[PDB]
Order: sequence, then C-alpha cells, then structure tokens
Amino acid sequence: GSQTTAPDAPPDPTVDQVDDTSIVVRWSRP
Amino acid sequence: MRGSNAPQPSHISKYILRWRPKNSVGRWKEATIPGHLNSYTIKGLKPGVVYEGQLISIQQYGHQEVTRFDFTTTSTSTPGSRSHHHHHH
Repeated sequence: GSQTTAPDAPPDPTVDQVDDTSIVVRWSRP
Repeated sequence: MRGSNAPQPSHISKYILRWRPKNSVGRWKEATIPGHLNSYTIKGLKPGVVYEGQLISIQQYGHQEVTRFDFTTTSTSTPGSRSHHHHHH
C-alpha cells in the first residue's frame, strides 16, 4: 500500500530528445 | 562544514528503469542507473509504439519508490486546428 507518506518519491520523469530508437528520460530525486 | 552528519531518509543506491511496449504484457526491460544520476538514454525504443515505464529508486534503507510513467503518449498531432480568425488590437 501507500506506506510512503514522505516526499522521497521521484516526480514524474521527463522524456526529452526523442530519437528513432532512443530517448533522454530525466528524473528528479529527493 | 560542521560535520553535517544526518541519516537523511532520501539516499538512492540505484535507479531501475523498466520499460515495456503496450503491445506486450510480458517482460519489462531493465536498466540499472547509479544512484547519483538523474537522466538515462534509453536505447531500444520503437518509434510510434506506446511504452510503459517504471522508475524504481532503490534507497539505501531498502526503501523502494516506483514512479510509473509513459512514453509515446504526448502526440501533438494537431491537424491544423486554426481557431484564430479575430485580429486583436
């Protein structure tokens, strides 16, 4: 269940620079 | 300075990037990223195929945070939606 009530969960990762078969997925860590 | 010693409950040991195409309900592809990086270049993504993604941050305390995301969903395929026909000013 949702045990983690603390904000140590990474926000929605951003996908940029989409190639034919590759991307840059960037995430924000706490 | 001043030691700065503190058991901060936010220390990632490794980030696991899991992705799987929506046409497959089988296995996820797993890539492990060192727990000090913030971006990964995923190679092996089919163009025009919707993928499911999971970022699992394994924290040193054995704490697992799974951030579920998606790819090939933001398709700005606007078919020339011209609503502008009034000149401002």
